[PDB]
Amino acid sequence: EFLTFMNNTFEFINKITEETDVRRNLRLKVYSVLLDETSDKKLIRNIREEFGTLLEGVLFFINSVTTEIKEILFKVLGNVLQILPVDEFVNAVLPLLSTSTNEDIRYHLTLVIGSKFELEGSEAIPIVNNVMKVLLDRMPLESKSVVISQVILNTMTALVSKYGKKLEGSILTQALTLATEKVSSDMTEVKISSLALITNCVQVLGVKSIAFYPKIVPPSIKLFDASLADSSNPLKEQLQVAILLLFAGLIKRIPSFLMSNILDVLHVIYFSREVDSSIRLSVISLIIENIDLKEVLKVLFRIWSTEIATSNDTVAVSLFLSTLESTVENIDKKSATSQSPIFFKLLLSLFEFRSISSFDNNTISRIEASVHEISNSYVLKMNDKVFRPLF
Amino acid sequence: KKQVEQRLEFYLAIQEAMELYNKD
Amino acid sequence: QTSKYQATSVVNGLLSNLLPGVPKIRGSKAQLIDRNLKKRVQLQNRDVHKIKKKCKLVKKKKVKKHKLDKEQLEQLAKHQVLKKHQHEGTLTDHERKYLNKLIKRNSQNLRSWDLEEEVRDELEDIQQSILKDTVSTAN
Amino acid sequence: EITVDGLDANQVWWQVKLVLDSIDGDLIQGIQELK
RNA sequence: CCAUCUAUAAUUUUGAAUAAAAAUUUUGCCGUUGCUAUGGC
Repeated sequence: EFLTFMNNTFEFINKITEETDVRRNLRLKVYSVLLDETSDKKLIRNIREEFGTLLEGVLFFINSVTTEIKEILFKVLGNVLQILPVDEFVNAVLPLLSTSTNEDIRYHLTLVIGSKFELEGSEAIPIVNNVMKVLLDRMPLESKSVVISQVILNTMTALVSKYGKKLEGSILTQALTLATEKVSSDMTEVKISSLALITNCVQVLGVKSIAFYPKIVPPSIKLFDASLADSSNPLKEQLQVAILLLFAGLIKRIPSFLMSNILDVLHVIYFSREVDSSIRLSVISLIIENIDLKEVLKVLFRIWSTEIATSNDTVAVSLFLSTLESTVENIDKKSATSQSPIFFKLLLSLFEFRSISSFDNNTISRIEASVHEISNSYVLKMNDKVFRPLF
Repeated sequence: KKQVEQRLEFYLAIQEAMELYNKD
Repeated sequence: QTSKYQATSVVNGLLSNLLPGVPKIRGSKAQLIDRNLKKRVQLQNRDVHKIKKKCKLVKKKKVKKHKLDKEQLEQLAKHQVLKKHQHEGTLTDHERKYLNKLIKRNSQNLRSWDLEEEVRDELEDIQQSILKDTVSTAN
Repeated sequence: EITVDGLDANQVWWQVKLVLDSIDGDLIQGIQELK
């Protein structure tokens, strides 16, 4: 009865708003007013104000819907979203976020704003700068709501990824400061959004983010240790990937500054159980072609003796072997000779792995085979003088 | 003719976010 | 679950930007060791650069298509504004030049069909001869 | 600015190296003019 | 390829039990018909 009528009711606003001639199209009429210089400005603000209520009204029905009637509303909303340009969309929508009192509606308004920028270009740079100042100011207000908090951070992440470099620098630094503070948030969602924003922000800023470096890496390493402890976390896999992807982005952008703390980075990769091996093995490579190999080989000895040797983890050992073989096949003539005593010291420990190893004979034999080929690769590529004492 | 017959035969993302929130 | 979906979407985006070829988020121990070592070389041999190219080209087409749609749409609205202003005599200085250009454009086009001045000279001369015999006028 | 808070000697040097190397180019050019 | 070593499967001890753990060693597709056998492409 009412539902059948109500189902019919939304066919109208779909039919009328559907963009099936200058005169007929509601969309086209809007631009003519905007393009028309003689049109009163007080007339324009009516269009902006009127649209905001219309967009809020349709969202309310969507929020409070019935599958077929639910489907029609999106057809209506899609027509509504395209009535007016991005220039007027942001002006007529950004004020409504604070005005809106419903958490569901605020959750909806954030999504639509991002969708408009999904297909925009450099023309919206001044628009995007305005949006950030609003979104940044709403973050302390919306800290209570996780879903709203997560979405706002996600929207910032997508758009800092897209032409983020062209955005005014003050916003970027403020976003980075905002993200680092939210990393400590207890809720897993805020962290992964916080880590995600740091990756892009560090990517754009590059060396200019070095000031925040003490606030990025040391917390992340501590976060990873907590990540292992809470294995019941439903987002453990997503959280761990975020930590790894955080390192991967900054391994590309700030290699030199990370060499000192490179050891803990490897500790993250080796012992990140939930993440896929392909994810880990990929970021192993990036270390090789971005960070000085000589530092790596020094660290490979320490990590092996400290953790990997007693780890008794198949994945960790295999990942360690993949690192060592990759380094030796890339390390240069001069660097290999200089670092030779440490490599041989590591080699002796590797030979002695059978004594302490808890794995079966087949594994240890296969592991030993990988050790021998790299040693043959490493002993080759040096001169007589360096090798004679070591022999 | 039946033989000929056989020969004849032979030759939105935000929408998803909206719905998934309502389910919760 | 929007927590979950939003969580995945963000990390999935990061993965494509940084590790395009890596898959997205959705037995004997010796064999495991061998597999990982094999995965190293093939991943090293993966052709990531063309993957990055493909996603760019896909995105560029969508942005280009929308840009054309905006470019087309505003011209129709722009031309509409010219109609209403012209009928009401609200023409601005800019609008009085665009139409004036159209006068030149159309008038320039009609000149080609108007033919040359040199040809009309003998055409006119031939034209009179044929009239005067058929129209007569001696009587 | 060269950040020193919460950063080791090696990291500080990298900040020093990038700044000085960039400043080397114009400083040398300035010296050539003054000569 | 042969051996060897693993893997899979079975009996057994603690064990309500799970659990670990020593120990040992009929079709490519589609049906019908039984609880097995044959009809179409």
